[PDB]
Amino acid sequence: SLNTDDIQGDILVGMHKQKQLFYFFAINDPATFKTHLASDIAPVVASVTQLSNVATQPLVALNIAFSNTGLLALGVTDNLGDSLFANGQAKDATSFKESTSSWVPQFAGTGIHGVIILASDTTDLIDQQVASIESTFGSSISKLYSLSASIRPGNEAGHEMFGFLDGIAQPAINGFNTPLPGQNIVDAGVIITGATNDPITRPSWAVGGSFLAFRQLEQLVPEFNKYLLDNAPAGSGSLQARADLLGARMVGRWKSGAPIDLTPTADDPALGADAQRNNNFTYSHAGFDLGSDQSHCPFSAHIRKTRPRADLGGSLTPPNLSAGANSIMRSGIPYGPEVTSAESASNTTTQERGLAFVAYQAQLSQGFHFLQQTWADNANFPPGKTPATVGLDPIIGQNNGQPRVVNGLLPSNSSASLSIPQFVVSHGGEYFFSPPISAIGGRLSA
Amino acid sequence: SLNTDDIQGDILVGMHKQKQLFYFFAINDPATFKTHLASDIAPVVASVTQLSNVATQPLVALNIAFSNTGLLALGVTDNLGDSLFANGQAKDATSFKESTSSWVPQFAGTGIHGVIILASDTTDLIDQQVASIESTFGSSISKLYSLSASIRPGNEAGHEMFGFLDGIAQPAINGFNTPLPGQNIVDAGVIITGATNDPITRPSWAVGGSFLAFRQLEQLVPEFNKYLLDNAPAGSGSLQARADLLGARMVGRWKSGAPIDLTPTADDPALGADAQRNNNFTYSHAGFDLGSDQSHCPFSAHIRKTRPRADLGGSLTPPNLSAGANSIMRSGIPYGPEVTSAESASNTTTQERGLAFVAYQAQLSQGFHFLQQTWADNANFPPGKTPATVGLDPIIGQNNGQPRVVNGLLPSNSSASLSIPQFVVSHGGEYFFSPPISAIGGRLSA
Ligand code: HEM
Ligand code: HEM
Ligand SMILES: *[C@@H]1O[C@H](CO)[C@@H](O[C@@H]2O[C@H](CO)[C@@H](O[C@@H]3O[C@H](CO)[C@@H](O)[C@H](O)[C@@H]3O)[C@H](O)[C@H]2NC(C)=O)[C@H](O)[C@H]1NC(C)=O
Ligand SMILES: *[C@@H]1O[C@H](CO)[C@@H](O[C@@H]2O[C@H](CO)[C@@H](O)[C@H](O)[C@H]2NC(C)=O)[C@H](O)[C@H]1NC(C)=O
Ligand SMILES: *[C@@H]1O[C@H](CO)[C@@H](O)[C@H](O)[C@H]1NC(C)=O
Ligand SMILES: *[C@@H]1O[C@H](CO)[C@@H](O)[C@H](O)[C@H]1NC(C)=O
Ligand SMILES: *[C@@H]1O[C@H](CO)[C@@H](O)[C@H](O)[C@H]1NC(C)=O
Ligand SMILES: *[C@H]1O[C@H](CO)[C@@H](O)[C@H](O)[C@H]1NC(C)=O
Ligand SMILES: [K+]
Ligand SMILES: [K+]
Repeated sequence: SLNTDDIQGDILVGMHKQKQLFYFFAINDPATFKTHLASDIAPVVASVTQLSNVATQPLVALNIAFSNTGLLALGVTDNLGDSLFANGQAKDATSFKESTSSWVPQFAGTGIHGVIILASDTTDLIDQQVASIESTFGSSISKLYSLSASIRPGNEAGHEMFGFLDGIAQPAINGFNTPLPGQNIVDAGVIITGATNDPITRPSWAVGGSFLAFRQLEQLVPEFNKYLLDNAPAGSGSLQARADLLGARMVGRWKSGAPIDLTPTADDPALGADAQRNNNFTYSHAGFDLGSDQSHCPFSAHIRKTRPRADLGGSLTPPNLSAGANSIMRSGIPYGPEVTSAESASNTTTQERGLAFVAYQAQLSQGFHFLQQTWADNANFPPGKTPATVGLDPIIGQNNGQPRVVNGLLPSNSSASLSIPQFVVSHGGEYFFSPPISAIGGRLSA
Repeated sequence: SLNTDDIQGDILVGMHKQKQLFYFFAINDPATFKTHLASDIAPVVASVTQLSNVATQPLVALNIAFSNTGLLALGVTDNLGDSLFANGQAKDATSFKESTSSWVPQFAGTGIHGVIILASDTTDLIDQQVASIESTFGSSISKLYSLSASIRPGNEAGHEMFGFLDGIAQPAINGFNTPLPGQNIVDAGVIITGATNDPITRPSWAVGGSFLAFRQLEQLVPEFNKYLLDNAPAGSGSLQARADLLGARMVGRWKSGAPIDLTPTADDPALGADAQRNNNFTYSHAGFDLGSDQSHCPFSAHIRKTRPRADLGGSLTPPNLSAGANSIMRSGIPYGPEVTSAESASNTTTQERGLAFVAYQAQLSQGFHFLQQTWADNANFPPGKTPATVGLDPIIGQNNGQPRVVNGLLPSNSSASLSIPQFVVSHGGEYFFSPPISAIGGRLSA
């Protein structure tokens, strides 16, 4: 009995649209804002139920979430029970070993009172909806910043900007999702505040909400590509295939989405396209030593860093259920143009492109923030490996701008390290709370 | 005669696409810019020939034009024979009785070196093409400003923001256009620099170009609509019907495109859509006194102010050929979102919409500038009327921000004045030269 009628769509199902806009606003007139929040927004906020039926999917799907300062501006002083949310992402940046100096300037503070997520299959429709929202609210709000995002073109649809199939792996909410082979299975309360086994006491009105960690993460695609080529493990055959292999071993999947744990030496596109198979692994293999074998998947690969499965205990055969509480739901969408001829030929980025990163979780210290700082950025995670130093996550791992020392990537010697420049650059973001839909025309507009 | 392979398509035929972007740039590094102008831009500039064939429409249509300062940045010091162009449009603002205070800051100066016009059926395609251009030119080009424009949706396609069908009336170029009934017929040299009967000496490389007068004109649609309702002449017809009549008498056409001169009391949508009938008039009528009769069409109506036809003498029967030299080719396209419910409910604009106005002419002083100052803004034009005070063009007439005095609009009393707020607000623009295509990889790249 998850009340999915009351849970904003993006949290659990995604927006299921081709285009999205992230519209970051300030509140100038609380009393006026509340009237329109309740009269005009509340009724068109799309729920999990609504979005889960192609029939009830609106022309423009709308979610809305508030920052700590946004809640304060609405006179909402209740403790939501999350100190990271409360203090905002800017004050948290040092945890991830970046400086707000590279952030979108409007992220580098707490001026942003909220974000509106618009999703639609054309940008035209999105723009008409922005117009409609702005004229409705009038002077009661100001736009501080916005970021447009879309599913990438054609064959690359649902792939991110480095070209890897994305959205494969999510936590399955016990009692809501039908678990796929290999998929972790977790209490609703890991993602939904006040949900089953959420140990943190919430204001009653906040029950059915989630915390949104937003991140604007630029990707240097041409530079990535060239680095793969330059450091492709010796072997055969073609240089591109060995570059692809190395790419794969960095992420933990081929670009087709085939997990390398199941197919370590060559891509398998059909496997990648198969929901019944492509997540059905734990990192354990009979009979290799889990603590020492990186021949299937490096200890430092992105996905193994972010969901370590058998690395943290639990069943060696699918499905592993370890570290449930550290699950996140991901609704990230690529942003920016495709790589151009000029950028590709010069192996140099000129146009900002990347990932509009969106993670949902009931406890920020358990989810995005934990994954970034305690796992991905942690040279000694996961524990109990030989060699002991795993190095940083080659995708997202940060060290105050320094190139990242990453181990295990080279199939023929797992002691062989690489020094890897950042290919993902954080321009920061903010922590929001995505209230249940009843709070929008309810408590928050009170 | 007219080498249409060498004439940029928008000048004579328009871009024939749903979306346009006007990309205003500066040149930072002329040597490098030239390189890419020749190798990258010239080859993809869309000619009149290419655009006139349904099956050779480019995926993205590109035209390009330069300001005086842009030409200078390219080491082209030749006299194009146009003093208004040389000065730029900021210095001309006084002529139109408008303050630069309302101008896009980037237009109020001569820092803009040119404009790239992109046209496509989606904005996605334009966005990717912008990225391609910016990556190719690198730091040698800089974006100073841009305006996105679009054909209006559904049944308003081809209508401007006030809701009137547009693009019905253009000069027919002798030898190029087969004239329609009523259409003015002009020498090619009225539009194309150095073409037939262009009296002005041009640099040889400039033969086959045109002057592009760009204007960003905001339209206050809700305000316009309200003004019509509040000022509609008393009558037995419905309120909406009498409002529409007033609107049509302001424009000189009904929204369907029907010219009121031919149908003064009723819309006729069959007429509006028929290119054979919908321009076939002179303003003359047996036996009415051309000098005093405003029952068919007010002397002050927009199209009558901008093509006076028989008001400037010549044939009383179609086609009238007066004032050929004061003709402009029009490539304007609406911009901004559709009117929202909030704005409509309130009768108040909050979202900027209007017309991205593009006029082409071989002499700025005979075309746009002439039409704005000598005709539209002149309370005594057209001449020889009774009463003498025609008033201003209700659509575009300007009086230093003051309400415009407009006479003749009320069928029942041709002496009856209305004091009309601006419905259109100039946010300025610039005068550019669109060169022949040969010049783009020729002289301008040299
Ligand atoms: C631009 C930067 C990023 C890129 C290119 C990237 C790329 C990917 C790719 C290709 C996958 C595998 C596809 C899939 O399983 O659906 C993936 C999975 C994942 N990523 Fe990221 N990612 C990025 C940032 C992040 C961040 C910042 C986090 C959180 C700290 C994160 C957490 C995850 C998680 C949890 C998974 C799924 C792991 C699993 O279920 O096995 N990623 N990422
Ligand atoms: C946003 C402001 C404007 C609006 C809403 C507007 C509206 C219209 C409309 C509805 C028509 C009739 C369509 C047609 O005959 O093709 C028209 C025609 C025309 N307009 Fe405008 N107009 C605007 C600005 C201008 C300006 C600034 C000029 C020049 C100074 C201009 C010159 C013309 C001309 C020459 C015609 C054709 C008249 C004829 O050949 O009989 N317009 N306009
Ligand atoms: C997910 O992956 C697991 C492997 O980790 C798959 O489990 C395995 O499924 C196969 C069926 O193809 C089982 O094979 C069978 O084994 C029995 C004896 O145990 C034998 O008599 C049969 O001839 C057959 O080979 C295998 O036992 C089983 N292993 C485990 C540990 O469960 C599972 O099928 C995968 N799921 C999907 C949807 O692919
Ligand atoms: C354009 O309008 C003119 C009227 O101004 C039409 O000319 C008239 O046509 C009718 C029918 O042939 C004749 O009876 C009149 O004698 C014509 N008048 C003149 C002065 O020629 C002309 O037919 C119209 N053209 C179109 C295509 O409808
Ligand atoms: C980019 O890198 C690849 C491989 O390193 C190479 O083939 C290509 O020539 C490089 N381009 C430039 C401009 O250096
Ligand atoms: C593995 O790489 C390391 C470099 O860190 C090196 O010391 C060692 O010789 C390599 N192992 C083999 C078998 O070559
Ligand atoms: C808008 O104008 C119309 C016509 O004048 C009027 O009936 C209506 O009350 C106005 N709306 C508002 C909100 O003032
Ligand atoms: C209308 O014409 C002018 C408007 O000012 C006025 O002087 C005259 O008296 C009016 N005539 C009628 C019949 O209303
Ligand atoms: K927390
Ligand atoms: K001139």
